[PDB]
Amino acid sequence: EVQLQQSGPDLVKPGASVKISCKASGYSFSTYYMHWVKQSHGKSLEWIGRVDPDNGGTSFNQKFKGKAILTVDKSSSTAYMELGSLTSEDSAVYYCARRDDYYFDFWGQGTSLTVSSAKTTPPSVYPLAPVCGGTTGSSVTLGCLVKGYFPEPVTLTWNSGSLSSGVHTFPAVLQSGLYTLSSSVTVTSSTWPSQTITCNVAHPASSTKVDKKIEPR
Amino acid sequence: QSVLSQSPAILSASPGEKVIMTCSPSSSVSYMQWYQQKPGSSPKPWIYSTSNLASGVPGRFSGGGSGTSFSLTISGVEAEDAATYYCQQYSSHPLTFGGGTKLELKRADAAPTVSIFPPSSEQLTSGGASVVCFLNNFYPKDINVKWKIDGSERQNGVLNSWTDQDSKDSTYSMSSTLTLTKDEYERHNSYTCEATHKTSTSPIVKSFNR
Repeated sequence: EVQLQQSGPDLVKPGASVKISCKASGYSFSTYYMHWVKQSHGKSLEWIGRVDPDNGGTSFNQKFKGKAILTVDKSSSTAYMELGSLTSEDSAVYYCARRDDYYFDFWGQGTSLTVSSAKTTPPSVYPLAPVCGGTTGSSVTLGCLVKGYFPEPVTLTWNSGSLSSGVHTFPAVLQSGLYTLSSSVTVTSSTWPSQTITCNVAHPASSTKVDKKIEPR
Repeated sequence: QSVLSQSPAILSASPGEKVIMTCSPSSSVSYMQWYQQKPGSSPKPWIYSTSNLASGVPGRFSGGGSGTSFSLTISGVEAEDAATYYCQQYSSHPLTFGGGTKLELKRADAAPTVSIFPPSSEQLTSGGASVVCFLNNFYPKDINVKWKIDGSERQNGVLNSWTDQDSKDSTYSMSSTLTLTKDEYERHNSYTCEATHKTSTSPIVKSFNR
């Protein structure tokens, strides 16, 4: 019912600025202060500021006074937060939470922000078929290596989402400003060469959508 | 300033155990709020006003404390409790959070299932070569992998990544990728992946010969 839907992941070069939006729904918008929290990759949460959607008044965490500029549009029940003078240290996940005179009772899904000088690169997807037999763990594990892409968010499913058990999608590792990721699927031995197994990779940043069928060598 | 310190950082309990989470503010706090955060999701309201459970929180949880020492106690740690818990304050300014407490499940040891995959012919076409090795479903998160190309160990060009503790069986998985140039790849024959884990007296190996 109550819902705060934030804008998508974003990539911007240092020195730029960005305005992330936090669309509110399911309640009286002007009756709750909208707070903005920051989660630095791997680190803890850090509060940015709040805003009275009714009169546009803000309270801030001294440390963010020159960076965040909180505004609201009552017309559509939307709350914004612009970040000026961006640096790498600004790359984090940003949330918008509603406070209810005690704590944050509703949060948006968050907005992944990457501030980098690196260029967006479409991934290169390679199927990992076992070497002429091999695998034995629950009989025959397959792979899908997603290499040399930059905008971190990449989605990997198997058989368009049907294969969901036995899957282990490994978190990306930044190498020279290009991420590498891999996923495995442990299927039943009577299932693989016989049936079709395809790993699907989607990388919105570059508009690529790769459907990669695992054939035996 | 009212800095919140949480301890421990990482907490591992077997299902059914009783766990106490602590949150110390360097100065008296009226109330303490607690949040639960599960990887890939935004935090969720857990406890407000230092003892009130938010909607959806089971009775096995209880918050408490006064002034500069608050706590969150789970009477029977269940599987779904594995997450990082954050305490939050606003008695002072600005609004601060604690460093978090990650609760991870303690379970019986399990040996990993190793798999080695030679370079895809598609990659070789593109003049690159990556040999991959998946060490799956093992328990002691601590594991050691070593690559060898013709008996000679290669610590250069290896990329490792680990997964969060699995929701279904409480195990970890690992991915070890060794990348070489197609020309350097073809200047050899035996490629070996060697895992060293507590579940075995000897190393676990996986190899293939060109």
